Amino acid sequence: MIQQESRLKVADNSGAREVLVIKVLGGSGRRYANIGDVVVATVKDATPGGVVKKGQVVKAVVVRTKRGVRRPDGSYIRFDENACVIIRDDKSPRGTRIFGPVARELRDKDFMKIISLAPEVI
Amino acid sequence: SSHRLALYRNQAKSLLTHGRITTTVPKAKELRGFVDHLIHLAKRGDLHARRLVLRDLQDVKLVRKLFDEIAPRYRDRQGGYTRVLKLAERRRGDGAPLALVELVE
Amino acid sequence: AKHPVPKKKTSKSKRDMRRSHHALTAPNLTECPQCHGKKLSHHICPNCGYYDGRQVLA
Amino acid sequence: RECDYCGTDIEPGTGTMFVHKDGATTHFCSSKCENNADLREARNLEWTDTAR
Amino acid sequence: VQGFAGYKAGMTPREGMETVPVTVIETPPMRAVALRAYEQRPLTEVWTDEFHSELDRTLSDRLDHALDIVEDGGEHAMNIFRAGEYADVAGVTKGKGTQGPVKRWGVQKRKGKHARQGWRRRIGNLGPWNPSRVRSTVPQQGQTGYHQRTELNKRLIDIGEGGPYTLVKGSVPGPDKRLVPFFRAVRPNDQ
RNA sequence: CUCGAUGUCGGCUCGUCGCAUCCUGGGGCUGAAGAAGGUCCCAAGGGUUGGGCUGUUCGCCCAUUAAAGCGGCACGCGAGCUGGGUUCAGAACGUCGUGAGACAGUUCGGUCUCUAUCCGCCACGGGCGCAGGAGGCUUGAGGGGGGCUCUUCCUAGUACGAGAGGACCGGAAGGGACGCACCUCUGGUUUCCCAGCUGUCCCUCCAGGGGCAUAAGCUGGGUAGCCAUGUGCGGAAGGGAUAACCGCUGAAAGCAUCUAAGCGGGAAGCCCGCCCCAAGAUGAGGCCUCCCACGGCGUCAAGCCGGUAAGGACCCGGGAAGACCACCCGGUGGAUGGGCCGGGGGUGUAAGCGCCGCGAGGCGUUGAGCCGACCGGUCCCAAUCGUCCGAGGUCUUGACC
Repeated sequence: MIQQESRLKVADNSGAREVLVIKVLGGSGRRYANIGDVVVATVKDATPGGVVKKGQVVKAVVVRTKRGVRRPDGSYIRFDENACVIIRDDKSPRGTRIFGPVARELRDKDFMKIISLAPEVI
Repeated sequence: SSHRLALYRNQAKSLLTHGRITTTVPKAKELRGFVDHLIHLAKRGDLHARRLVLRDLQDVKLVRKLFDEIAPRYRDRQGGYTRVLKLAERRRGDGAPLALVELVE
Repeated sequence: AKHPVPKKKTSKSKRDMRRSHHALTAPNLTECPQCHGKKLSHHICPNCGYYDGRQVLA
Repeated sequence: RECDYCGTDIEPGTGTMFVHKDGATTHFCSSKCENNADLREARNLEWTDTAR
Repeated sequence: VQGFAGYKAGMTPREGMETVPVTVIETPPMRAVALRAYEQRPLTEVWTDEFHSELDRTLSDRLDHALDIVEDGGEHAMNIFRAGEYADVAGVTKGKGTQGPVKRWGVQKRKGKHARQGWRRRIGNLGPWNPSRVRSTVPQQGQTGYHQRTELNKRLIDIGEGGPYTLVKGSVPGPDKRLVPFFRAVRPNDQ
């Protein structure tokens, strides 16, 4: 879910807007970017040059996908949207702030940073 | 589809009229259940029931004829109001093992 | 448009051999219910009407 | 709640909950809630736990 | 009979702690027919009639403990299989039949611009020019649905009697409910 | 060899070898401590990703990765597509030519043909066989499938280390591609199951319907089976024989030497092991459980007849069993179809009357109505009655009662 050139907005403020999905990060084969996962895409467009800027080589992760995530709790969760957050090699966000909620996940795959910044984590 | 029905239709129709026609194996095997089913409705017997049965058959005369007429002659049993009997011969060129079916009586 | 067609006179022999596995097998028919005669195993007829019920003619 | 609102409902002692942006939400239910609700104005909603 | 086996109950999951889906399996003790040994000479299967009532309508641990229940009179309740264990079951494929090299065998078909052209399903090729006619290699529309399928790492979770029946860890019994299931925990790795 | 004709580039798919091995293990080497590289010997198992621009391969570029291999087989594949392209006539430019035409300079567009016979492959039936006639159960020689991997943690930040770093060895967990299987959970189906709808013809006027509006006219939705986006699971242990590679015991060379002989070490690799066939492996295998010697005919009559429901069949009724076939369960002492009946599931409270508003409608009765296969009762219905075929126990030798 979310590869080639599927797009996804920001919720942090890094200075973005939306981003194209190059590679699913992990190792060869692999074909999917599911929240918690980390993506190798770029700017489809970003504010008036906050700090990022349109068409900027990038690194972001998974937190919002209407693909529906099956919670080990035989439960089910999804969103009206599909987007995520940028990052500093060091699985570290940039956006100083968050936006739409997210999912335990993150925690499970490291990121607290946002985990709490988040307005609400579902 | 629209044809499956149609059939069941006219066949269900014609039949009730005579109560045992001549169509091939299957054809019959089905016109049964259905037609059959229908019956079970003449049995229910009422506003509704009728409003259905007819719904398909389309035709006072009968529709009523059965609901009242036959229906009764059956009010007792448990489905099966039909005895699908295969036949000895077969329509030519073809070679289809037709068959006959009636309202078990 | 004959892409593929035989390539060597089929060989009567074989040929027929082919046509070999073929063959008929007389109707398994039985004998009348009381109709007395031979009928299509399971059915009344231009001899019957019976079975258990007179559902026919003659 | 009330499938957020969709007073109908669907899917076992678990169910599921859709969701929108802004820390906003949409716990959820059936294919009669969804679509409709996912495309206009709740108020106006009838059938269910709104225009009850 | 060396083993233990019966038929497919069905599947459903539910409960646990995180939650988990399994499958039900029917089988008390389907009696005990002789037992495997090639002693003094060739020995394998005898038959001192003691079966059902119809059956003539057609008329060293594993096997060992058997001796235990196969001499008892015949039958032999199933379930050593206990709390958290790995037998293995061999279902029966599933009358799926003769299909196109499509699902029968993973393969990409008629692409786009021709991924429709009233075109479609149908393998790509056979053998080159010089190589030589054909291989017994490339499968074919190799029918399915009947295969004597099965698998491994078959972990059983729990069981209870009310009717001797077993609960399973992930179903995939192969064949369908009311189907022929035989289990074992063969050369287990999770051991 | 082919011009009584082998359809040529690249692509697609389906791949199959090979090793000079890209990833992967095992090794010896180093100007190797660690870690990471370099060097070269042994091993092909498995595996070796998305895009871009290019008709291209090639190639450069983008993000990965352990890795992103060299090459075979007419630089595999057109009776399997592709058909861009170079390579029909157009026509263009440029270009030479008095010209006509012209060009491995380019540029637009330009008819890749339904019926496989054989051999061959994948599959399923028919024989005939395996010398009593019989149904049920197993062995597997021998074949086939599958074997890859990243990362995270303790051991440990301990060996090493001036330091920034980073181990063999030993052990957890997750995940990637992949394959077998499977619906429970999830998602896609759902040609009529259920519901709303506009246009129209019959319907009797209203209501309540009906085809058609594809083969459903349109829209919302929807079991059961199939099927992924989803479920289990798998590639492991371990055993034996080795590569390279390392040693021991010790000659011939009274001193040394892995060495000919003697004994061990050591690999994702071979053999085995794990699944999947499978004796038509003519060496027709094992075993248990049934059937008993019938008739008359010239003969080693191992030839013609009733048989033995042991037994099977055919015909019927049925199956995620299925092209046909073969294969499975049932054949009224039946629950096998349908039928009905409860049950679930599904559609969203019906037809009618009722009560509010001129009307449109609403609110009620009423979670109604209607229900396609899903779970299970009940002989309403329909599997009646009937046939056919089937054994007898081949020759020698001996071992025991």
